[PDB]
Amino acid sequence: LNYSAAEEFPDLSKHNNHMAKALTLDIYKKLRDKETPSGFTLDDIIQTGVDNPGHPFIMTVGCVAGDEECYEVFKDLFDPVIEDRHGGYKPTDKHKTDLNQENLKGGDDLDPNYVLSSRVRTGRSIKGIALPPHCSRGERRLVEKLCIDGLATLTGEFQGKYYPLSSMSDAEQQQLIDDHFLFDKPISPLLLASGMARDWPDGRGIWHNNDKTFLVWVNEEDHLRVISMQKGGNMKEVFRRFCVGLKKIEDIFVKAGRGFMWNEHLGYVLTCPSNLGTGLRGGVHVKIPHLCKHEKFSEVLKRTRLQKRGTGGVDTAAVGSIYDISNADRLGFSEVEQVQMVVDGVKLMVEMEKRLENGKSIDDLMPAQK
Amino acid sequence: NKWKLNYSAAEEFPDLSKHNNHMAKALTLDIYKKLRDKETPSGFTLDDIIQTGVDNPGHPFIMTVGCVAGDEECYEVFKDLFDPVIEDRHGGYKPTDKHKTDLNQENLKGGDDLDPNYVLSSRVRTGRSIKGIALPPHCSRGERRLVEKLCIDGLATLTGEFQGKYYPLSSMSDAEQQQLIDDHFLFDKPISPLLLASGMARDWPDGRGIWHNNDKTFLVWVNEEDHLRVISMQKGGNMKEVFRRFCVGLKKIEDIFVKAGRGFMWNEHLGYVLTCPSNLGTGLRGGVHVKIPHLCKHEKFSEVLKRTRLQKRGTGGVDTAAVGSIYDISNADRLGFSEVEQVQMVVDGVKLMVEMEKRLENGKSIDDLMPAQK
Ligand SMILES: Nc1ncnc2c1ncn2[C@@H]1O[C@H](COP(=O)(O)OP(=O)(O)O)[C@@H](O)[C@H]1O
Ligand SMILES: Nc1ncnc2c1ncn2[C@@H]1O[C@H](COP(=O)(O)OP(=O)(O)O)[C@@H](O)[C@H]1O
Ligand SMILES: CN(CC(=O)O)C(N)N
Ligand SMILES: [Mg+2]
Ligand SMILES: [Mg+2]
Repeated sequence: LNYSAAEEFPDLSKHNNHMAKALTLDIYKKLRDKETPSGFTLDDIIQTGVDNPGHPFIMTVGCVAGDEECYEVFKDLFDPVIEDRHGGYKPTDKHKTDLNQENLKGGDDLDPNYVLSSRVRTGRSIKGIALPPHCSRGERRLVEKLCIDGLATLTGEFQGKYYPLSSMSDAEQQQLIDDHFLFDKPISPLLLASGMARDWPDGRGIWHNNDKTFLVWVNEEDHLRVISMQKGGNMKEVFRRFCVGLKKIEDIFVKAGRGFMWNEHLGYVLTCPSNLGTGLRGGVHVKIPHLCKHEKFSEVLKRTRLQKRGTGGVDTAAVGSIYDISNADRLGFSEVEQVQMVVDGVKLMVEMEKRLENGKSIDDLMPAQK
Repeated sequence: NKWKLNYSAAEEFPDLSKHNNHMAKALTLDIYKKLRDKETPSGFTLDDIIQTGVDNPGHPFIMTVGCVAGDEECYEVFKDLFDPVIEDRHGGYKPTDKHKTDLNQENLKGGDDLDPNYVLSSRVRTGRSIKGIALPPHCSRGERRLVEKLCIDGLATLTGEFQGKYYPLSSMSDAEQQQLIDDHFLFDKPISPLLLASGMARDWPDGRGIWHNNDKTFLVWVNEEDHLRVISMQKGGNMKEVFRRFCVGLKKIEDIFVKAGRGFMWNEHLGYVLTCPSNLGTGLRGGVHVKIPHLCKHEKFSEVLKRTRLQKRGTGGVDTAAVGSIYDISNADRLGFSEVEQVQMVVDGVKLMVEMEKRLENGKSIDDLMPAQK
């Protein structure tokens, strides 16, 4: 620290990123000497943002949390970043958590002729343990054990087994990856620069019930990545299992003195500020050859508050007209609200694909902006 | 460290069961237990040191060290780990041994003859660290910028054959950068698994750059794997001319920094201190790009390499494969010999490999040419 704040201030002149848009010399001056209980610092928080400039078109977050205290100790940086990334979400705003699956209306009849799969995923962090960008091998192992012992008490349809990555051949791994069940080794320079790939494979693995309809990714982007999924369109069932399983897992952890990080302002606390509130991304793999090329496709996603992406075959990668359409919201909307927008929006897109196949217009179906 | 202290040495001890790297061969639980709570004046810890070796269990083309130093004192404070690592990687260099420099080109015998039909290029490089500034795996942006400043000012005073300009990576277009890379002058994109896992890629390209003369025969990499990497190179096999330019420019550089009150990290035992333990001592890696279609496929290629103490790398550097049968052959050990003795080894070994390729072209035996393990 024999160097001034200005001498140590990152060169962000060519950066396109939330962290870069928020950070100023004053904030750096005031916070560069602070640290969280686990020793995480502002430099640690912004490192990924300094290394990954991102692109003008897409705006990346550019910063991560190394532990729970980061969001309070470095609020001068996270607050404006969160506000900007989350659409105006203010430090005083509160986030509503709703995991009551009975509040969802319909969603069990999505067209199986267009909707090949349905999936609802979220992330969780364990109180008292540093997050992936900063967690020690010991901490990571602690989380792993907690899941192993905790999940081993799940019964019935939630009866399952844990497979540490170290127990799977590179071949078995690829198969699990190809079938959309398992996460691969991080490659994203955004991820790698945060330090979350450390000691990789150690402490990582996957737990899943026998039917592989309920899964828990262990120590990948976050402490826990809980997933519920099936082929088809009953999203209702998917969410149902999601909520029931989630609650079973929370009850066990809470009982073990290790609960999930949460607060009334950010909801569930996770590594990346973009995934705060709910750690939820509910979506379907759907075939929309006509719609994906319709001039209005971009406007419908915006109005339905949905997002698109790519994983082409429910098996195969980058083929066909099979898209991954999911909710865009994270914080400010409740789990039920997000999955409800997925159900409604996906149902409308299907209704649109069909019209487009018949060469008819879709102006008739254009939703209103949500 | 106070936070990890909440966990036992065993809970934090890395699983190196499937690892190959010098760090893994040496690191024991006892050593981890005793050093896990230490730190250097700049804040570097045992975990920081070994991180690259825990992340990188192997390497596609060579045997790696698997640890790095974040500052000068790492080698002393974490002696228990670096000492056997150093003895393993450099053959048998003992912690009680002392390093000796020789920069005097005159002591180099021959080497101005390399069969130009086989040796496409000759190069001699070394690294230097600046006293009082943390090493790349751990340096702050302010520290990195101070190194760049010292280099710009310091190197700007060279003249004539060494007159040069400094080009910061940020002043270079992506195309200019890749040209410099394709031409083997500039360090590659930050892609080396070591550079990445050790934290040496932080804030890239901020503070990085290359300085060189108009002829591009004498260059200095600024802030890459080390503060400075001083290079001398040219197409062809006149290994002696390369080394002369090497010693002369380097000696000049060292005097300029000394005069500016900036000296380089040096100790009686490890010689020149650099990031990777493999680069300590002379920090010199002298070699050539040679075309050995036959020998490289011969079942005794690896053995010839070991007996001669030479290391093979790809045509585009340690992180690449050999292309068009063109291998980067250089001295593999840097502690235990001087720059003259090491450069003499590449010279002798390469001539012998040429002679070896000639045998094989004629379908001859090379068994008689296999020298005793030096
Ligand atoms: N609706 C879905 N149905 C089946 N598999 C899916 C679905 N959505 C995502 N996946 C799979 O999950 C894996 C991770 O995809 P990715 O976009 O990173 O997802 P996430 O961020 O939600 O974890 C991939 O194998 C992907 O194909
Ligand atoms: N003998 C040589 N002649 C020309 N270029 C070389 C030679 N040896 C190595 N290089 C080049 O130097 C660059 C750095 O390669 P690397 O293995 O990382 O070396 P170093 O040990 O100097 O860091 C590469 O572009 C490589 O092709
Ligand atoms: C390839 N290296 C040696 C090693 O990894 O052992 C470098 N760059 N220090
Ligand atoms: Mg993912
Ligand atoms: Mg190199």
